Parts: sequence; structure tokens; C-alpha cells
Amino acid sequence: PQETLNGGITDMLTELANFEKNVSQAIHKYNAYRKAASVIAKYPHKIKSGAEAKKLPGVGTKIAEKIDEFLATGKLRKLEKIRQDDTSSSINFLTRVSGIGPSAARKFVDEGIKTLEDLRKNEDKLNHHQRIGLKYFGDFEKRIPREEMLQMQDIVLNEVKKVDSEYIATVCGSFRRGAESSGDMDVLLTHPSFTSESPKLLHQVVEQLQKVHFITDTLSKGETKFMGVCQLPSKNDEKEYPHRRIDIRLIPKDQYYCGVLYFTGSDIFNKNMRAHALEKGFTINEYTIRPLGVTGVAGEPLPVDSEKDIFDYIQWKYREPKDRSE
DNA sequence: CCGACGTCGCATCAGC
DNA sequence: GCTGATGCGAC
DNA sequence: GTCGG
Ligand SMILES: [Mg+2]
Ligand SMILES: [Mg+2]
Ligand code: NA
Ligand code: NA
Repeated sequence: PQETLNGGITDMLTELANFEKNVSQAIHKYNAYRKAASVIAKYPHKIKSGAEAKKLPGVGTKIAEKIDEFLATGKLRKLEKIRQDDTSSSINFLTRVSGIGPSAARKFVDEGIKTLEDLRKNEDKLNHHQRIGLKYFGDFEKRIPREEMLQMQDIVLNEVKKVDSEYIATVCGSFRRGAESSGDMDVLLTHPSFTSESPKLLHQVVEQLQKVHFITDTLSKGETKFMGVCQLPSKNDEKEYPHRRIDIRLIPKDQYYCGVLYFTGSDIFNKNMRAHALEKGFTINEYTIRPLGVTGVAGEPLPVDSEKDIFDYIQWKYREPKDRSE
């Protein structure tokens, strides 16, 4: 539905979600505001009153009321006032730095640090991740067109295969659902030598990708998960590509396809797939599908050899990644 | 009236 | 030193 | 903030 139907309402709601999360530290209100923003975004009629909104699942009495106020005045007083509040709009802004959450943002604003300028003058007060976040602030908010993703995927598959031709790599994310652009790259990796009934497999890959200068920085690295930055090589006399978030995960063979499904998303689709899963006597997380017991007894992980197997157990025609928006 | 609201890997903090 | 809790990011 | 036991 066209964003101009209830656009003003959903932006109001998402703005209020943001303050709950970043300023009030009320994650459950943040998610309530987003849930109500979603169901509104999908509603195919121009909302004429709060009582009308109220009908939607996730819209309660207090949002109904804010809708009424927004309809009559084109604004909300509470939102107007929070915006002109220096302390609160600073705290809210700084959370846009990857690695500064509600709690570090609060701490900074308490002691005078409110702007990227302030963050720059105070490197010593930021942790490693936060420096990388600061350094790529601009880059990190940009989107990645598919063309650069395919190019990034070329590097990844080439280098992974070079390290050891028995690795299996799948770039997931909205990339995998065929999206026209993506916010980051999410690589899932496994290896025949790695099951769960069983720390270099990850490091070796990360290492090759730094060696060809594809990975430029590291946010975190452990035995199973890497979070980092990458950058395509620059064209011959051209302006350089932006720096990009890339994650690389190592998953045991018998959990690979649950992982692929889970990180393929979208979350909306996974919420559905989880719900239907429950409906037919099964539970599915990122690691496994388990049958529910005569009492709610999730039992042993079942054998899984492909995405299909999963879909099979819960009796769903396998859904092509391109259809997994919902 | 009141508890649930996904869960988890890693970096780092708090406390012993 | 170590263990556990907290912050963070993220389908 | 909203839903539902
Ligand atoms: Mg070989
Ligand atoms: Mg992703
Ligand atoms: Na409702
Ligand atoms: Na942040």
C-alpha cells in the first residue's frame, strides 16, 4: 500500500519505538510500537480514526488515542517535545553508531559527549567496535545494490573454495531472497569435518579474505562467528566503494540448513513458518527442528539434509527464497 | 491484575 | 586470575 | 504498549 495512506502515522509510531528503545530503555514498548507500525503499513485503507486503528491486532487504547491526536493536529505533543529535548535527541542519535546502544549513548550524553565531533575528540572513551562504528558511520547507513553484492559474493565463494574446496558457503539475507539491495552480507559456512557431536575453520577463511584485502576491519571474532567490515576493490580510476558490514558464521553440518533457512528470513516469514510449525506439532529455531511431545515435549533434533527436508516435516511446499517476504 | 514479549556469540564489565 | 552478568547487534 | 492467561 502507498506510504502516503498512513505514512504519517507509521513514521510517528516508529519514531516513538525509537525513543522507547534508545532513551527510555523499554524494549517491549519499542517492539509494541514497531508491531503497531507494521500492521498499519500493511493496512490497505486510509485510517480515519483511532477506533478504526484499534481494530488491528497490536493497536491498543493508547495508540488509538495518539492516532486521534495526530489526525486532528497533524502532530503529537509528546513527540514534539521529545524532539527539541537536547539530552534525549542526542542519546537517540548516538545509538546510530554501530556499537553504541542505549546504555553507552546515555553515558556519553551524561558527560557532555553528544555529536560525532564529540565522539572524534574522545577516541579513548570508545571501545574497538565503537571506533569502527564511528569511522564508518556514513558507510554503514548506505544500502548495497545487488550488483555489488554479487561482486562481493564472487570474492567470498572464490576465496572460500581456494582455502579448502570442501567448505560449503551460502550468502543468505535479503540478498538470497533476490532483493534489489541489502543492508549487509551474511555468509554461512560449514565443512564435512564439522558436526555438533564433535576453531581454525573459521579463522582460515577470515584470514584469506583479509589477505586479498576484502575484509578491512574486525568488530568481533570467535570460533563460530565473525562480524566485520569489507570493501570491494576500487575500479581503475574510479571513486572507491563504501565499506560494508559482513558477517560470517561457521555452523556444524547437521545444523547447516536450519541455519540457512533462519538467516535467509525474512523475520516476518520465519514468524509465520514458526507458527505453522507449531500448528503441526513441531518447533524450529536457528539450530534445529524438533517434534513436540505428547505434552509439549520438544524431543531430539531430526535429520536435515536440505531446506526442503524442513518444509517436508511441517508439510509445506518448499518456498523459493524469492517468495519468503511473508 | 500481571507476565510475556526469541535467543545467542562475543567483548567487556563487575565482583571475587 | 577466574566466573557470571551485562551490552550489543541481529530472523 | 498490547495481548491474553
Ligand atoms: Mg580439494
Ligand atoms: Mg543479515
Ligand atoms: Na487492536
Ligand atoms: Na548503535
